[PDB]
Amino acid sequence: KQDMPPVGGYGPIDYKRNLPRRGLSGYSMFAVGIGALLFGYWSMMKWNRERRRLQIEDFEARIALMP
Amino acid sequence: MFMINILMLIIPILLAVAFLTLVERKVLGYMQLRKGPNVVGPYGLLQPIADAIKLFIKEPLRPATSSASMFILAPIMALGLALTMWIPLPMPYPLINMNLGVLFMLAMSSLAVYSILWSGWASNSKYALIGALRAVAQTISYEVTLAIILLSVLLMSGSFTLSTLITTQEQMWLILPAWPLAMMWFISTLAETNRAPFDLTEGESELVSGFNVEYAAGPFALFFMAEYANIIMMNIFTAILFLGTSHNPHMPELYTINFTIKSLLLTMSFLWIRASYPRFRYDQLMHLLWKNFLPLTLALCMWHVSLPILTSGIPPQ
Ligand SMILES: CCCCCCCCCCCCCCCCCC(=O)OC[C@H](COP(=O)(O)OCCN)OC(=O)CCCCCCCCCCCCCCCCC
Ligand SMILES: CCCCCCCCCCCCCCCCCC(=O)OC[C@H](COP(=O)(O)OCCN)OC(=O)CCCCCCCCCCCCCCCCC
Repeated sequence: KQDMPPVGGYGPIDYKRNLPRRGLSGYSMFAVGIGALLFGYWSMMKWNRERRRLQIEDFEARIALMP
Repeated sequence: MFMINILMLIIPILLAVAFLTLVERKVLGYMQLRKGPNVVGPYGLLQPIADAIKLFIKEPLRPATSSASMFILAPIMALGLALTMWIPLPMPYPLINMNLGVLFMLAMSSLAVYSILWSGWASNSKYALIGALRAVAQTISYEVTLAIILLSVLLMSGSFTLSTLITTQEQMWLILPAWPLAMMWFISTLAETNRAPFDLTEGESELVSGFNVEYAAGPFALFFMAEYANIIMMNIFTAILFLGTSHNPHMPELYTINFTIKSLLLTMSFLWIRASYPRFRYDQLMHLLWKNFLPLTLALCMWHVSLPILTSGIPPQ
């Protein structure tokens, strides 16, 4: 008279299938990308242009000597 | 004391390829929910000094049907260019100040495939005869995916030296203005240096890796050794090019501290890719170079030609 099945206490667990979490898609991407990339080239032309100014100063000390 | 500097660079890096083989599996182990080398270390840390001596005791046979002067010449050229490439590389001061050394990397990365063409031929038959011929074929095609987008940042750097490659990045961390090129920079070195998703060189279920398949643990001990010396060298080359650190002349000590921490992080990715993704089935490997990788690389090439002109932002040299 000592046998298994309980009178109660059950679930069940699902048979389902779901993890579609979105996700920042669909014109949200391709907009943060271009907005990041244009910040890069804007951070250029303030350094590459400025290094071009110090470049001429480096040639300047050459030319003021050599006679 | 120049000669004491060279030996101060070859010897402390053979530990870092021997203490990567141990971190090859501890990192790959906790992804599987299991501990590292548990019993011999105590923590593992003494594993590779025991795992090195066994190879040089175990009998180094040569195959009877093999050639002679080719089979024992490719491991000479294996460790030669795997260690010669570490020379012109600033941290913060390089050992050698080459005028143009970025090109010298491709002058060193080109000849490595000329040993695989030897060893696949030099020993024996079909599991490395044809099975290594189609390993030279993948490594040649990923230079034109490589050499173009290596040039595509030099239009913005200014010249060919590497001291300017740290000067131009004092305020930028240059992965941002070129992040499409930075993607295909990664996958190239992921497939050229013969690693886990694009594999057929080493060999999973391909040529049952028929490029080693024959070396007993005498000459085999370098092949693995030498090879692991490339993978921490494209990582030390990516992090001096895109993700450049800051140099201070009064404090060179704080350069390297903030530097070796970064090349280690990218080196983790070559381990962290292998525990996710399956192979590529040799067609689809090369089907995505021409058809898919290559026409974008010309597209950004024409983009990076005109954009320094139509910004009036010419880099000075
Ligand atoms: C199996 C064992 C038997 C084989 C043993 C021999 C194997 C040797 C294989 C080594 C192959 C490496 C060859 C690489 C050549 C490239 C060297 C180079 O270009 O160095 C860069 C530098 C350029 O000059 P620059 O940058 O302007 O200098 C600064 C000036 N302000 O140039 C310089 O700094 C100086 C240039 C002159 C230096 C001497 C010439 C260099 C080459 C000497 C070795 C000859 C090559 C041997 C054949 C190679 C075979 C693979
Ligand atoms: C107008 C202003 C200017 C506009 C600028 C706009 C900028 C846009 C930039 C776009 C260019 C950069 C993107 C590079 C292209 C991606 C490469 C590619 O095309 O892969 C295509 C590949 C082909 O397969 P598919 O077409 O999907 O067909 C099978 C479907 N059943 O399908 C694939 O997806 C393959 C995926 C890669 C294959 C290797 C995967 C192995 C693991 C690599 C992980 C790498 C992770 C990141 C790398 C490190 C990053 C730091």
